[PDB]
Amino acid sequence: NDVDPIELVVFLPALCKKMGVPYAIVKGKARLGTLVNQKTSAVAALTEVRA
Amino acid sequence: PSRFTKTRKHRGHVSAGKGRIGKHRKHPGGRGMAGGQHHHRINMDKYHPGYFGKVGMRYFHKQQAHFWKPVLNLDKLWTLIPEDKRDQYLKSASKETAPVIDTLAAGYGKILGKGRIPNVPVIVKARFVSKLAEEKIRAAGGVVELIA
Amino acid sequence: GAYKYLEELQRKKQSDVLRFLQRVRVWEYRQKNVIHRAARPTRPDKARRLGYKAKQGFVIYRVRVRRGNRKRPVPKGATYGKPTNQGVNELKYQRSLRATAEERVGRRAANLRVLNSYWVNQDSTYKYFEVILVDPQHKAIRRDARYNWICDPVHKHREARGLTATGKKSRGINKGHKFNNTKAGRRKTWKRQNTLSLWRYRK
Amino acid sequence: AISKNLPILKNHFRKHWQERVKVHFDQAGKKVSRRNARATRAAKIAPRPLDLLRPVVRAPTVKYNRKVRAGRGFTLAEVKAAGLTAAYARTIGIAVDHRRQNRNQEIFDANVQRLKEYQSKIIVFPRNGKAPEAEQVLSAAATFPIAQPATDVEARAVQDNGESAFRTLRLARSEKKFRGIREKRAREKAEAE
Amino acid sequence: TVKTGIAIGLNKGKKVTSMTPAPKISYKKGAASNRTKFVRSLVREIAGLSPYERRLIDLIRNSGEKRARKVAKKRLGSFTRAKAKVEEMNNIIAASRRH
RNA sequence: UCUUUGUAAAGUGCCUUCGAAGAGUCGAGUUGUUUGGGAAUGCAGCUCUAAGUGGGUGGUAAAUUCCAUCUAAAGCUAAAU
RNA sequence: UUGACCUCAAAUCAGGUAGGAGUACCCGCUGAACUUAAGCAUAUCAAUAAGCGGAGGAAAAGAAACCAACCGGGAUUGCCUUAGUAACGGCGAGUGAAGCGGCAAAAGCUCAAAUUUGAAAUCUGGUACCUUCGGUGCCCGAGUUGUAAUUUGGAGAGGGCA
Repeated sequence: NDVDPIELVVFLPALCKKMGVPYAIVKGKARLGTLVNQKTSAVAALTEVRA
Repeated sequence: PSRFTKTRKHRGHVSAGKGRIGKHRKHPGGRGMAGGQHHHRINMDKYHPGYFGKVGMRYFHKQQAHFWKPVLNLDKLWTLIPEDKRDQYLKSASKETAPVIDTLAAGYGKILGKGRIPNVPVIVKARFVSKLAEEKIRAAGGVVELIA
Repeated sequence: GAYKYLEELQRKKQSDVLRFLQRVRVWEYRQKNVIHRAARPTRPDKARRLGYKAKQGFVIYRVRVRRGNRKRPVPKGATYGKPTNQGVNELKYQRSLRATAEERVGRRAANLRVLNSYWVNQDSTYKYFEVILVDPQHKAIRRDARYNWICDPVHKHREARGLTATGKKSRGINKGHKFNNTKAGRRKTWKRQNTLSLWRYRK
Repeated sequence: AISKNLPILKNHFRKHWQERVKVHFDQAGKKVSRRNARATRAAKIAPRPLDLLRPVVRAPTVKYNRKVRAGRGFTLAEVKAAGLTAAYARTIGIAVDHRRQNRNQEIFDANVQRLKEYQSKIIVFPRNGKAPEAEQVLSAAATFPIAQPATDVEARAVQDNGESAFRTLRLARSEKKFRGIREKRAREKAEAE
Repeated sequence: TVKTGIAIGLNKGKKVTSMTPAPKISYKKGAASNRTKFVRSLVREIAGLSPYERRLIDLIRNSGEKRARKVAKKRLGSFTRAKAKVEEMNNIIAASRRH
C-alpha cells in the first residue's frame, strides 16, 4: 500500500481487475521485501502452488 | 607594381594629384551607394535606371536546377559529334544510318533554331525543342524525339 | 513491463489522479531545498529511458528553478543605447529552464556529469526538474563500458557547454532546412560564412 | 560616393572581416601532410586498398541525372544479391549504405555486377596461418572506375511518325496545366448528371 | 506509376523498370501494437478524462459537433489535432453510451 | 603453449506469431529575440497541450484530397577542419 | 520489547572527486556602442567586441523526425562552386544563405519500450592470495521502484524444420 511514488502500482488494481487475477493491497512494502529476502518488494505474486 | 604607379610621379607635387581647392577628403559623397535618392539621383537615374523598386514576384527557395536549360542552336548542333566521324556523317547522308546526338548528355536542355542544318537526316535527343528547330530538323530529313 | 503503463499513465498529466499527485508533490518539493538529492526517481520510467540504471553511481537531484522571463540587469531599467535595445522587460532567456536547472545542479555537485534532466512538476513561480547525474569516479560506472564514455574528460560539465538534450535543443542543432544557420554551431557557421578564404593563387 | 558608369559593386566588407580572413599559405603544406597521411594509412593497413568500394549511382535533380557518380555504399538488397552479409561486406572492404534504397534495375544490375567483379578481384587472407605475400594497391575506385552507361548505338535508322515533337510538348504541358479544371468540370457533370 | 518518357508532363521521367523494394520496418512507427492498444485502453479506463476533454464531451453532446470541433482546434494545436480528438470522442460517447 | 580455450558462441535459408521504438513532448496561440527564411527561420518565456496506418518535413496563410521522404521528444563515435 | 524498511542527518569515518591557471583555436550564455544610412529612430556595425561559464589537442557536429521531386541521392566536417544568387531591408543603406556538383576524410553504432522466471544469471567495497593500469576466493552491501544476456528499426524477437 505504501509504494512511494504511488504511481508505480496505481494501475495494478485496474490491471488485475481486467485480467481477473485476485489482488490484495497488503500493508507494508517491508513485509513483501522480507518475504523475498530483500529490503522492499512493492509487489509479490504466486503463479503455482504445491498440491 | 608600385614603381610604375603614378603616385611615384607625384612625389614633390604637394597635393598628390588630388587638387588644392578640392582638398581630397575622406568621404565627401557619403559611403557606398549613399544618397541614391537625394543627391546622387542624377547619376543613378542616368546610368542605372530601374535601380529602385519592387518589380516582379518573389520566388521563394529558387533552385537553379529547376531552371537549368542550356540553349543549343541547330548550327551548333553538329559540333556534338566527334570530329573524326563528323566528316563521314555529312557524307553518305542516308536514312538507314542517321547519326544520333545525345544533346542532353552533352549538357544541353533545349534545341533552338538558328538554322541552316544541311539536308542530312539526324536523330536529335533533347529535353525540349522549339517550333522552328523541329521544322528544320524535319526539313533536313531527320527526326527529333524527346528524352528525360 | 510496468514502465509501458507508467509512461502512458504519466502522459495523462491532467487526469484527476495525476493532478492530485502533482498537487501533493509540488508542495513537498517546495518545502525542501532548491537543490536536494532525490533518494529514488519519482518518474522511474522517464529516468529509465533517459539512461538511469538503478546501480550505485547514478545520482538523482531535484532542482527548483524560477519561472518567468529574464529581466535584463540594468540599473533603474535604463539601457543606454538605441531604442531597439531599451527593452529590459519581456526579454526571454535563450536557454530553457531545463538547461538552467542542469547548470545549477552541475555547479552544485561538480564531481558528477549531468546525463539528462526531465520536467517533474510545475507551479506558478517554479519549475521542478529531476537531474540524472552519473558519477564518473565510481568504479562501478568507470567499468561497464556501456557508460564509461561519460568519464572521458571531454564530457565534463556538458551542461555548461550545452551538450545535453536541452542544450542541443537550445542551440537548434538539428538536421533540416529549418536549421540552416545552426547545424554545427551558429558561431562556427557564422565564422564559416564570414571568413575571407584567400588562396595562394587568387580566385 | 557613386559616380560615372560603373556597375554597383556589392562588396560585403562592412564587417570587421580582417580578424576572420583565412589565407591558405598552407595549401602546399597541407597537400604534403595529406599525402603523408595517405602514405602512413596505407603502411598501417597494408595490403588493403586504403579506400572502400563505392557503388555507382545516378545523381539527383534534373540537372545532373545524366551522370552517374560514386555514392556512399551498397544497399543491403545489393549486398545479399551478391551473396554476402552486410557485416561481412564491411570487413572485406565494401562500403555499405543502409538508408539507400534500390528502385532502378539498371543501377541495381550495375552494383551487383560491381560486387561480383569485386569479389573475384580481391583475395582475403585467412585469420589463422601464413598470409600470402600481396602487393598493396592504393585505389579501389581506380581499379573499378565509374562507368557512364552506354545509351544506344552511334547511328541508327529514322523511326519517323510525323508526331511533331514540339506539338507533343505543348500538348503534355497543357494537360498538366489543365488537369485539375478538366477533372473538376468532369466531377461537376458527374455529380449533377 | 510508369513515367511518360518526356522531360515535362504529369509523369515526366525516364522509362525505367522498377523494384518495389522490400518495405522497411520504418513507416510503421505509428502502427499500434496489440499490447500498446491494450495499455492505452487500460489508461483511459483508469485515468479518466482531462478537464477540457470533459468540456468537449459536454459541448459535442449538447451543442453540436461543429461547435465542439472549433473549440478543440483552439484548445488543441490545429485542425487535424481537433479532427482526431473529436472523432475519438464520438467513439467514446458511443462506447460509453452502449451497454 | 594449452589441464588456459566448446554444460561455447556467431553467421545463414525458410514458414509462422508478432514486432513494444522516447509527453508539459510535438504542435498551436501570444510575446521577445534572431534568421535570407518572407501569414512568422530557430530559440526562449507564458497559456493551451496531443496521436499512433501516428507524427514531422515537402520555403504563401487556410480547408478538402493524395503522394513523396524520414522516425523527433534518449545517447556515443576517428579523420579530413 | 525487539528487529526492520522509508526518508533525513552527523562523523578529523574508509575511499575518492570539484575548484584555480592558461585561453590562440572551440562550446554556449549575455551583449553594446562608435560607424554606415551623407540627418536619424527600423536597419547597419552584429546574432561582433567587452563580461560570464566550460573543455581538448583539437572542440563542436555526427549517423536523418535529411535533401529532394530526380533515372533520385544518403552521418557529420572542410575546400572550390552554388552566389553576391533565391530571399531580407525606412525594399533605403546595405544584408544574404542552402540543395545539387567536384574533392579531402570516410566508421559506424548504443540504450529505453519484452519475463531469465527452471533459480540477480549483475556490480561496488572489505578481507586473504597472486603473475597486480588487474585476477581469484570468501564476506558485507547495492540492486527486484530492475542490475547482466538478448533487439535498436538497416531491423529484430519467439516457435518449430533441416
